[PDB]
Amino acid sequence: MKTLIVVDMQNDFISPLGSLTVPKGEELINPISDLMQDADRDWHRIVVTRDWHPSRHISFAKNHKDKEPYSTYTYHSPRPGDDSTQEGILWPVHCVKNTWGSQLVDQIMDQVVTKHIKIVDKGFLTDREYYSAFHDIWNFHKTDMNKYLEKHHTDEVYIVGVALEYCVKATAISAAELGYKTTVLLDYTRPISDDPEVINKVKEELKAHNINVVDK
Ligand SMILES: [Zn+2]
Repeated sequence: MKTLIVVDMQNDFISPLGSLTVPKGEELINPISDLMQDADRDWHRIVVTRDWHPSRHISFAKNHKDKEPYSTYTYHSPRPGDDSTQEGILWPVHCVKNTWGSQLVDQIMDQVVTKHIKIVDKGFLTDREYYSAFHDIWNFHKTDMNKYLEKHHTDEVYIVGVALEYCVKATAISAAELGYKTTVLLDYTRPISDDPEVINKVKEELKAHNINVVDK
């Protein structure tokens, strides 16, 4: 069956007042809301995701001495005895659990609450970044997503939301890797970077993993 995953439509990413506003982010709210309600699409399930950080999260520059927001940082595997590392970005503080910032934008919060839509929180563990809604950047800790998708007989997955080049792409990749037939409806996403070339880079990576990208 088809499932629709709506990635991080949250205040801190969508509101101008948010701490990590995606450019033209507000343009997504109504179209995504329509998408969520559209009979023709035959969504068997819809899942929405939230970045859900503790305030002391490792991914915020505020939590590293002598490092400012948007700097490059080297994460170290939290697995004891694992010494591999990954390059990261330290961000402004965003999506702290139970703060305006981390709420789904109202138009979507209202849809979730009135239609009882599954929420998946990612980014919860203090000690690691997660871009994908499926699992952390190490693929150590998994979320709920896959078991939920399976319970509801998902064979294909449609992904929308923000940010295109971080959580949208990472979520799409996980899904393809787990064997779902995966789609990104590009018209319903936006990048954090408002460099036009970014949409091509992601577009090409997506296709390399047999994720298929369409506009609408
Ligand atoms: Zn985050």
